Amino acid sequence: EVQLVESGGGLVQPGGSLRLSCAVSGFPFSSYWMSWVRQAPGKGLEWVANIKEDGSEKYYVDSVKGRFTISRDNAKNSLYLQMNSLRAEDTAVYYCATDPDVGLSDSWGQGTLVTVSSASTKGPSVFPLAPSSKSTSGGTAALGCLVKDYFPEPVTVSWNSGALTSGVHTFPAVLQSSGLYSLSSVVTVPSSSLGTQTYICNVNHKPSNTKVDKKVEPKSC
Amino acid sequence: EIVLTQSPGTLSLSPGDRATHSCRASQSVSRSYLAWYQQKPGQTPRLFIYGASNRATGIPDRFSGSGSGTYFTLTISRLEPEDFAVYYCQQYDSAPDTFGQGTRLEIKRTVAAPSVFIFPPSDEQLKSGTASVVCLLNNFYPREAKVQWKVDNALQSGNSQESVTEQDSKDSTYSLSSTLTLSKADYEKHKVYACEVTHQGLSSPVTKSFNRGEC
Ligand code: NA
Repeated sequence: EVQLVESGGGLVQPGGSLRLSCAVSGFPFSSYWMSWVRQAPGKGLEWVANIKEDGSEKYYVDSVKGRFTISRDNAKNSLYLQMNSLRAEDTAVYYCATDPDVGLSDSWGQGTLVTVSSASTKGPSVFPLAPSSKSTSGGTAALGCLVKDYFPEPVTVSWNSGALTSGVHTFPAVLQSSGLYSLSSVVTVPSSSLGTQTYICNVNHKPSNTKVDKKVEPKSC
Repeated sequence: EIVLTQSPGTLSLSPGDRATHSCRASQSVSRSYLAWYQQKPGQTPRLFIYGASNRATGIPDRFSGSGSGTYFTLTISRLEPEDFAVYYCQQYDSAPDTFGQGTRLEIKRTVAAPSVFIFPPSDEQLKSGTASVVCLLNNFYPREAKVQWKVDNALQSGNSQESVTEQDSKDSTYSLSSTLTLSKADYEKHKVYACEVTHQGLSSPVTKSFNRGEC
């Protein structure tokens, strides 16, 4: 299988630096030009830099020239971006991206979010969302988890350890006035199930090494 | 730099329809160096077309690309509900290997009213001094919806936030969460918590409410 696996991103103080890595497999990496592309939250794709097969030529967008360096290690099938003098303007998901002439749809990495901020990592509080019995009126019941007060993005939410996917809606996070994120994840389920099936949300906030599993207990009169 | 300008900014079409995405370049680009990508929300872009007109691996036959010079298109010949995305063009002739600004393709469907649910704050949360009340609008279309919070029949302003899911890949509906944030003190001072929903699929606005403490 083709894979481009990124690491090295995350939270970083303004003025600081990060080293992004991208480990490629499943096609002849050393035969292609490679690039980095970034996407600020809510914005479009922006090409950042590229590099020739053998590393001997490379180009940069003006706003990063002199402070970002693209490099590659063909022996390790890996691409790198060394990023210095970071600013809020650099906050973005960063993708490694193969020359399109590779002709493979899955030719970019999974992305790594770089958040340029002086704030600390903070793990979420996870609270149950259970509607009152009196307010549950017909056949399909909603429940959820509120994932509150974390930083930076992202969090992942699953239900019943990935067993429950139908009817799940994990909302985009919202930034609160506090500067911390909040998200809800809900699932709709048959009312008939509420008695005989447990519903647990599994929340992972990798930036703070926080994992929480919360059992959501239904309400009855 | 070569500037790429995409049109339209937003395109909303039904399954079966032919979708056309345009990409104009400020100077001529060789066919060999124009790509198109599909990006789903929160996901890595996928390469769909390379060299102006070649399909990447795994790309269905309903996607095609064409053009030369300063005008290029991506076509979806027969739209499917899973095709919602932002589509970007990119030139890779000369650095910077610029992207266009994207065309957002949304899938049209027939009108669908939301189902509305309301969740009180948990006792766990109240221990911390804040109360979050959540209103869910589930599986509706179109996206536009008005949500109003009332507390003991008083309209709230400035203390709620909303977010919306991506379109469902099969049935093209949205869901929306609205969260009202109050102090614990404020929550415990009042009884009736209501979210009122206005949406074109409804015959009349719907209010979902609870009384604090009810089973
Ligand atoms: Na720039």
